[PDB]
Amino acid sequence: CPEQDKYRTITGMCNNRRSPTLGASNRAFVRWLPAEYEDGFSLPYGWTPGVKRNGFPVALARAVSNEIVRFPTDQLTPDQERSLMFMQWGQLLDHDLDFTPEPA
Amino acid sequence: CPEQDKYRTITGMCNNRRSPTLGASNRAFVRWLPAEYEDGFSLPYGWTPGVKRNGFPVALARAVSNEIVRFPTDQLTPDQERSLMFMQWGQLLDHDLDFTPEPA
Amino acid sequence: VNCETSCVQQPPCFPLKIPPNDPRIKNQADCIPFFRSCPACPGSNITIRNQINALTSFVDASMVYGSEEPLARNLRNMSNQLGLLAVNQRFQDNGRALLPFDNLHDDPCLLTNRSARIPCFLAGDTRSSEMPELTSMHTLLLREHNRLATELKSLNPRWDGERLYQEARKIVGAMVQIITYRDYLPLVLGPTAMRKYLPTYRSYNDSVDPRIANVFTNAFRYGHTLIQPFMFRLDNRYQPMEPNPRVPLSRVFFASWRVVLEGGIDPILRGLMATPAKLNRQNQIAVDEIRERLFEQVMRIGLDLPALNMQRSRDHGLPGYNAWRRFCGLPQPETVGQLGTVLRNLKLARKLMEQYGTPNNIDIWMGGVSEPLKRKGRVGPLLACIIGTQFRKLRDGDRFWWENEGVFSMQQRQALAQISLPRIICDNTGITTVSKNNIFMSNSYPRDFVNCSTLPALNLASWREA
Amino acid sequence: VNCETSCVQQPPCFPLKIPPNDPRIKNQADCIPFFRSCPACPGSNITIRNQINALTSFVDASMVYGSEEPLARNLRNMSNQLGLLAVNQRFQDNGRALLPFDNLHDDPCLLTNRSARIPCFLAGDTRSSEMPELTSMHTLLLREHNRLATELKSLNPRWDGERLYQEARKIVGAMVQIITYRDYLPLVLGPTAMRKYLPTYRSYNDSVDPRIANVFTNAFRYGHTLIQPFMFRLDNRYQPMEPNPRVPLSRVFFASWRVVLEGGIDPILRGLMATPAKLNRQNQIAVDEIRERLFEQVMRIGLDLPALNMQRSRDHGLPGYNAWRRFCGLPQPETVGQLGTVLRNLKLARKLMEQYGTPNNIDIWMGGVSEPLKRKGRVGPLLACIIGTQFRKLRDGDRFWWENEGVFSMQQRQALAQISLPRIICDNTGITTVSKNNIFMSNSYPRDFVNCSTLPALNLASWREA
Ligand SMILES: *[C@@H]1O[C@H](CO[C@@H]2O[C@@H](C)[C@@H](O)[C@@H](O)[C@@H]2O)[C@@H](O[C@@H]2O[C@H](CO)[C@@H](O[C@@H]3O[C@H](CO[C@H]4O[C@H](CO)[C@@H](O)[C@H](O)[C@@H]4O)[C@@H](O)[C@H](O[C@H]4O[C@H](CO)[C@@H](O)[C@H](O)[C@@H]4O)[C@@H]3O)[C@H](O)[C@H]2NC(C)=O)[C@H](O)[C@H]1NC(C)=O
Ligand SMILES: *[C@@H]1O[C@H](CO[C@@H]2O[C@@H](C)[C@@H](O)[C@@H](O)[C@@H]2O)[C@@H](O[C@@H]2O[C@H](CO)[C@@H](O[C@@H]3O[C@H](CO[C@H]4O[C@H](CO)[C@@H](O)[C@H](O)[C@@H]4O)[C@@H](O)[C@H](O[C@H]4O[C@H](CO)[C@@H](O)[C@H](O)[C@@H]4O)[C@@H]3O)[C@H](O)[C@H]2NC(C)=O)[C@H](O)[C@H]1NC(C)=O
Ligand code: HEM
Ligand code: HEM
Ligand SMILES: *[C@@H]1O[C@H](CO)[C@@H](O)[C@H](O)[C@H]1NC(C)=O
Ligand SMILES: *[C@@H]1O[C@H](CO)[C@@H](O)[C@H](O)[C@H]1NC(C)=O
Ligand SMILES: *[C@@H]1O[C@H](CO)[C@@H](O)[C@H](O)[C@H]1NC(C)=O
Ligand SMILES: *[C@@H]1O[C@H](CO)[C@@H](O)[C@H](O)[C@H]1NC(C)=O
Ligand SMILES: [Ca+2]
Ligand SMILES: [Ca+2]
Ligand SMILES: [Cl-]
Ligand SMILES: [Cl-]
Repeated sequence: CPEQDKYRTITGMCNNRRSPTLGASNRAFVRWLPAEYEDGFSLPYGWTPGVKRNGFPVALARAVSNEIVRFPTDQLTPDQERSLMFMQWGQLLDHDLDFTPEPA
Repeated sequence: CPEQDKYRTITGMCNNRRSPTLGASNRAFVRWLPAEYEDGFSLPYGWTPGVKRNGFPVALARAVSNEIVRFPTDQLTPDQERSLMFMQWGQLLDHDLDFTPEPA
Repeated sequence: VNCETSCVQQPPCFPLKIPPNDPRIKNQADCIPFFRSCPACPGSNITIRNQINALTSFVDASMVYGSEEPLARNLRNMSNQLGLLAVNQRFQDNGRALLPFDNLHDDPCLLTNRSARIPCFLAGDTRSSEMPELTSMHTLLLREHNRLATELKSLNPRWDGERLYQEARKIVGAMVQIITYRDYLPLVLGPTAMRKYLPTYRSYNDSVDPRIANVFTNAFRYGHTLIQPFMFRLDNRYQPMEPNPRVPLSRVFFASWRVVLEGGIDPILRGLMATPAKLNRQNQIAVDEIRERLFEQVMRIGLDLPALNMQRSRDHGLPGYNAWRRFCGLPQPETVGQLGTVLRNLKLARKLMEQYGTPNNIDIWMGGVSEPLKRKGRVGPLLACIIGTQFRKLRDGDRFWWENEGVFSMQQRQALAQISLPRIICDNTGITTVSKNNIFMSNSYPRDFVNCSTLPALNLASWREA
Repeated sequence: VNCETSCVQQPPCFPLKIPPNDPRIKNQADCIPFFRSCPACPGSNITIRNQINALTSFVDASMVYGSEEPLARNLRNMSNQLGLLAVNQRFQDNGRALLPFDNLHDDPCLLTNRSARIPCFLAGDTRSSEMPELTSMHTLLLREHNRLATELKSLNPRWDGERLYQEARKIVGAMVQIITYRDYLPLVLGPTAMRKYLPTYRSYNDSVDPRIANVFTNAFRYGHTLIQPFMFRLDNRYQPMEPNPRVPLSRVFFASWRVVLEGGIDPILRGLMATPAKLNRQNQIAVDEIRERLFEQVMRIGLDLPALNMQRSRDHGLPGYNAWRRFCGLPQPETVGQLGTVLRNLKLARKLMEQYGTPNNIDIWMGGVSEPLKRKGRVGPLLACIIGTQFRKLRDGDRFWWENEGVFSMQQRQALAQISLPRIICDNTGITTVSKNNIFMSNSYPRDFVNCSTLPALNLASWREA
């Protein structure tokens, strides 16, 4: 890292000079808690038929969505004190913070 | 990880049910602070000629040892309140907790 | 295995299985397409799998400028020394700039309307065309960059292209920081969580880890609960701009053709300002436009965003609800009764227990959006903790935070404190009537609106080198 | 390549550079051998390099049993159902067991006495032969395991080999935990740091991360400052065991032949009990037996252990002194005067600044061992914090912690509370006079010593399966 600079690098490299990749692009996320995988290190819960998580069957994500998230659209409650711009800035800001690559 | 068990595994696997590799052998150390490398991710300080650390030259480990650690052996001070067994249990205990492999 | 076209579970695919009596997908041999997030250390039998952030974690407008050097250069106009970002060379919006088009192998945007042949847009981030409302914001900021570089070029004749670009990018970055921390976050967290997780800024702390935490990538998706089932478009007197004022969201995803051929960004920006967001209620969590018909036009089957969020948290090995509560110093309910008390909702607690068996296994997004919203906030305690903790690190651990001594002059900070999203809209669009601050609260025209003429523009006089 | 035989800095080598005018290595272009620790994710251009722990982090006597299954099985006597650990088939120590020999490629132990032809020992951990005193402790615990299994077999005739081995192993692991937390750690940390970092055990907490932290691998090396320049050996009357009761350490490293051919483990164990450890003082940090002549008999030149500790911390990317002081909630000295105040030694502070320039760059081991020792402890505040924090996690985060509900019965716990290192020595050697508790403080014969006959045996009654 340059002893002195004037602006942010595009990658974020060198913002933190003692640990130059912190906050920079194409780096692993920090973990606030240890990961919880079916085999301890790689497989996602729900991967292996019959394998429970902490004593209980893994619920299908689509099942949880159907049972808890699904609701009749006519019941929608317009937020009297937030604009749709509140939603949109959220998405825009998220896209300044993180993008998690997947294989094509 | 079995639902129940009566003894430790040899590898330490499954000691922690939710994250079964925690404390198990042949796993990365946990970091209490982000690593500090010359290039931010791999090269150790002292690797590249002329690369300073935080504004100062990297002190040779051997120079620090010579100028700060070296002392006259006949000046050695016996610890009136500790046995050499205190030293030995420390090494024995260390060997229960960690061994950092290197290529042969 | 092609994750898009096969339901076979093999690396790197993790398709969502279909439950019996599904309301839309009666064929249980089908599935919802899912690709596992790229592993930071592929094929390792030593590391605990982790995922990758392809962007800079800092609030630095990287969605405008790019987070990698090749892209960042390609987004720039190098034909001259003006320090501008490149604009669309084939289309304009009422005489104003559109984002340049991107060059993708299998452009999804083309599939949203075959005869229009409008590809996806090119921007600092790969998702600018995902919805026209997001595209409008990227376009707005692109215009503000060029507007700033132009004024700067008048104040400082000697400044070359590189200097103008960096100075304009630095102002835009501060703008995103100010809008986010001054106007947005207080309305996300509520006053109590705001004071607790984001105490008054002091200065840069190089011991504050600024990285995005893996959990944040799933927790911040709380915003999915705010999504309305339509894209609303209004004319210059804020009335339903016919013939299609309320387009179903399932026909706007990647619909870049709508920005180019259906009136530009003004109708869209006015719709965002004059329409309420959806409120998150415990039995009105997320609409079917995203739960049933996500990306329906651009792939073999409609996705389910809430379901993808839960499958993603498992893909990423994220701990369950109680583990995150414990992390945050919040009580961890063990019974349906205790969960009911935490949720102030026994009925939801029962549905959750029936699905998960224990609150220990509730997926982080599901648990987080299930909690009652904090007073004057739009998330509960758990998400407030995760989101507030993330944003304090992004602020305190940023050497280029706009308020850090040395980044801007005292007079420069005074000038920047006058910026607002409504003013930026006034400066870069054909809209002359905009929301009264705070823009994230105002949502009712004309009660909550004012003329642009009444809003002081950003004063760049303290940027003069003289 | 071979980092042991060349000074080329190329993967996987990171040779220590030699300062001008070194008092030993006169050719300034030469070096001290050093191999980088294996990376967790080899060759990665995404991950921040990290190192690997090959052992179980738990205090579970893995140095006896092994941390990998094939090894664990190879350490066991599989020729019967007595659940014993295999013992040397070629040599005995006055009728008592010795560890079996290992089968290494470039066996270092053979090099220490070419004519004796005694190879290194095989144990749960690869370093058992590093010094005879360490070998003696390994041998002691192997005997204790076999002794336990034998008594358990008399108590429970129906118990098979697997059961006997597991029950004996469980007791041995408990013994290591008790001696460590009851007798050893209080004397390392001092009463004040013991109470702060190791408050009374309440229960197993499945949210406590039990992994060893990278910094601990370096910080726990504070023990190098305790090392005496000789291996002391004493006869049954605790008098110098002639012809050589004081062997320079540079001639005992990997000297397994001395255990086999120079009197067994009794003279070694006696020397450890009745000889003082070296006291760490600010101008007497570590001896030349390890600073100039480490492994002299098995390397091209003597290594420097203090210097290796510092090169290792850099190999490991460990933050400097002040970052660790900050982590520990301790004040961070920024000038020579401030460091002088923290170290209560301006002379040492000045020396550190001449070498490092800033306290931000002092290597963790060097800064750690430089601090004045806590009252009735042998580490300063920084090392107390790192060491105390680590041992709390190993205790609270261990599902098999000896006091954890369901591991042992109440009556078993009462019996285990009576174990002691002096008693274990009495049970497995020809020594009949041992130190008074605490063995780690007692160091002067005959003052601090008592008859084995005054110390009761571990009562195994409660292991009888009713
Ligand atoms: C079981 O052990 C759990 C782990 O406990 C730690 O290790 C053991 C061995 C002990 O030494 C113990 O003292 C250690 O805490 C334990 O869970 C832990 O509980 C604490 C206290 O509630 C949690 O701390 C809170 O954390 C949140 C989240 O931020 C943290 O993480 C980020 C990211 O790394 C850091 O940047 C932060 O600094 C935090 O470390 C904070 O929001 C919260 O602080 C705020 O609230 C308090 C209270 O109002 C205020 O004083 C502060 O100013 C803030 O406003 C706490 O710092 C910790 O996250 C959590 N860890 C885990 C792994 O879950 C659990 O309680 C133990 N259970 C029992 C029964 O013993
Ligand atoms: C610059 O920021 C630094 C980071 O601060 C955190 O993030 C920012 C954004 C804020 O939110 C801030 O509140 C956060 O703390 C900050 O350094 C931090 O300072 C604290 C306070 O001194 C340190 O906490 C202490 O940690 C040690 C070590 O244990 C910790 O780590 C282990 C391993 O991960 C965990 O298991 C533990 O739970 C701890 O988290 C503890 O020993 C110590 O607790 C003991 O002492 C206190 C007080 O006597 C007792 O009450 C406790 O019971 C214990 O006996 C503290 O918890 C923190 O480690 C440190 N982080 C870093 C990265 O250094 C720094 O102070 C800021 N400077 C300025 C000028 O703003
Ligand atoms: C127009 C509105 C929005 C979408 C359309 C949309 C879509 C997604 C998709 C497809 C993903 C990936 C799902 C998966 O895991 O397979 C997704 C991820 C994330 N979102 Fe979504 N989102 C829309 C809107 C929002 C809003 C308003 C958000 C925040 C307030 C928000 C956040 C996020 C985040 C943080 C992610 C993860 C990003 C990453 O890759 O790291 N979204 N959303
Ligand atoms: C007979 C006394 C001791 C040694 C001889 C000895 C030697 C070493 C060596 C060679 C290393 C590695 C150096 C390097 O980095 O290249 C080393 C590492 C560690 N030690 Fe040493 N040690 C002797 C004695 C002690 C005592 C008394 C210790 C603790 C009280 C102690 C600790 C450690 C630790 C924790 C390490 C790191 C182990 C790992 O690989 O993770 N040592 N020591
Ligand atoms: C670059 O700037 C000039 C002047 O504003 C403009 O004419 C040209 O179209 C721009 N080029 C691109 C690719 O945006
Ligand atoms: C597709 O775009 C064309 C213009 O190319 C437009 O006339 C048509 O209405 C669009 N189709 C739909 C379904 O909106
Ligand atoms: C196994 O045990 C028997 C009986 O104690 C003993 O004779 C034999 O030598 C042991 N074998 C090994 C390899 O220790
Ligand atoms: C080497 O071992 C032999 C016994 O095999 C012993 O007689 C001799 O003294 C040893 N050499 C040294 C230098 O101690
Ligand atoms: Ca960014
Ligand atoms: Ca162990
Ligand atoms: Cl995380
Ligand atoms: Cl660490």
